[PDB]
Amino acid sequence: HHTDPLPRLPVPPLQQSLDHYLKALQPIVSEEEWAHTKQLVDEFQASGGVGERLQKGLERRARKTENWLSEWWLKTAYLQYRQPVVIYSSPGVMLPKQDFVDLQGQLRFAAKLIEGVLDFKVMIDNETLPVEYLGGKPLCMNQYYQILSSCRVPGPKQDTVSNFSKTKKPPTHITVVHNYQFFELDVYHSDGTPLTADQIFVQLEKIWNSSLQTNKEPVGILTSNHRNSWAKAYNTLIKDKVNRDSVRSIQKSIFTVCLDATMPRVSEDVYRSHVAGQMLHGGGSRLNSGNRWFDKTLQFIVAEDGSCGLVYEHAAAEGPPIVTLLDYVIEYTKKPELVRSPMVPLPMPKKLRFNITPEIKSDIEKAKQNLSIMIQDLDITVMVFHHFGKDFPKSEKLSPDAFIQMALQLAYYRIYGQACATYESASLRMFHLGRTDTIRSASMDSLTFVKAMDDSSVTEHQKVELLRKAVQAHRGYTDRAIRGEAFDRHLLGLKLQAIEDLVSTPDIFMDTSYAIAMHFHLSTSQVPAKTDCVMFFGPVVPDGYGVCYNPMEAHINFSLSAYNSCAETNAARLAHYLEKALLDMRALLQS
Repeated sequence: HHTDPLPRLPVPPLQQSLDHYLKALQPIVSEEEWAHTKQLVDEFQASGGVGERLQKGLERRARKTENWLSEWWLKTAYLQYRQPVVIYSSPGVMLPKQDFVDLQGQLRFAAKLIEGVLDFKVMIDNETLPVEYLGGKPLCMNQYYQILSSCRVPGPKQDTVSNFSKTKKPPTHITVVHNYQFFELDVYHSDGTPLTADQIFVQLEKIWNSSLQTNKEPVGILTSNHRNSWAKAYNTLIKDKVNRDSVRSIQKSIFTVCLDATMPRVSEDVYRSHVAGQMLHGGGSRLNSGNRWFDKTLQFIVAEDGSCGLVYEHAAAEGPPIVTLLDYVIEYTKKPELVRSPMVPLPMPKKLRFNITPEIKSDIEKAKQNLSIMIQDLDITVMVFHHFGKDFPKSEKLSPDAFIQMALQLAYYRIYGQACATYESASLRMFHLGRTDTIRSASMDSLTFVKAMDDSSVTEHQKVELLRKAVQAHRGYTDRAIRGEAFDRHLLGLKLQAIEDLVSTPDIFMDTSYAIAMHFHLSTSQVPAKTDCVMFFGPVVPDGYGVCYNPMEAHINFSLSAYNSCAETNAARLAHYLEKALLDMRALLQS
């Protein structure tokens, strides 16, 4: 017995997407660039033209696949993306600081966290995970079944992803890494029952004491390099039988727990921002960066000082499902243990050794150098907006997410003096195997709003009208995007369909306007969670920002990133303007 299958991802009508595209370009391209683009768009959609041919191609594809976009998206967005996954692909999450003060407290928490994941896994293994709903409609739960017991695998041309959860005899162990040393930890007894918290704690003590050495080679840091470099080093690494066995154990593990060293001197108010760095990239070659396996889909991180969080491989899922799993786990850690497994002898967790040769050492050194450059160029800040959360916008009958997005547009305009291509993730989970699509936060309504907000010749009454119009318009774009009515994925599809049809790239995609539209100076995402956490990721362009937030009832946790190589961007500065924009908007509405 089961409810009806989810609707299939739709292909939107050609003219609808093209009209929306032209409207989204208006505030971020010049008048002449727009005029030229309109010409190209009309050429593209002319009767009997290229556009209609590609459109029929996608409609055909939708009739022959479970989701016309799923395979293409996984391939183009992740598997064929060759930049390192660290910072540029794998999002990190920071949890509230834990109160443990000694090793006992640290390991008790790590054990509870582990037990929590195994509890969640009961639903994955039995396919009994409850279906989530949005606006009365069921959502696809496929992403949740890709998180555990999975791992990305480097390839010379493109990467692949392995999921061992439904094999003949699925893995029964996690992997724990401490001071760069990996250990295979069975978390189920011979009869298939769990280890309980007490038993896991006992095993973690053994692992801890078996890895006190701090001068081992950080083999794991190899996973942080450019995908072509890692594919090369990976092939070399697994030539040795022992190395291959160790790599296989790591790849097959349910998940990985990283027992981190405490970061450098605090340096005061920059504590939260530095911990975010620890969760996203590890902090450095001499830190915590080698205490990982970035190909692993799920890595939980627990440091000695109480700083905790996770970093996940992006090919498997989106932010919302990841933090939902996190919420479940954290909630579990707060409940009292009800049943302790019978006391029985426990084996010694197996240390996964690596035989290092000069070649491998050389690859390790190159990986350390590459990552150092990456980390030094990352500018990340975390800001807790304590003034209000979802409560205020709701009291004004405005969508909190749309309110926040318009505040960001205002902050950006106040710094730059112009609007910019902006991306906000939309979840397509109402559809079978749906992932994401784009919400275009920069619009003519948002532009009109930001231009009038600080104009002393405009009445307070008109500023309020323009503000509400921009917020409501954004919410409109949001709701349509979630219903599969946006246009960005559709345009990508038409582009990929042309490749499959052996036709040259249509002019609309080689147009200056499209380049501008796809160059997101602001790439954003709302990732709500019950736990007071925050997610973060690096910008998608050298001169852009990455902005992520978790709106709570009375406050909002924000994450903002930028690259130091671009002198025009600064995360802390944008954060400051964002804080004032939010406050100014509340002040205007409340008057």
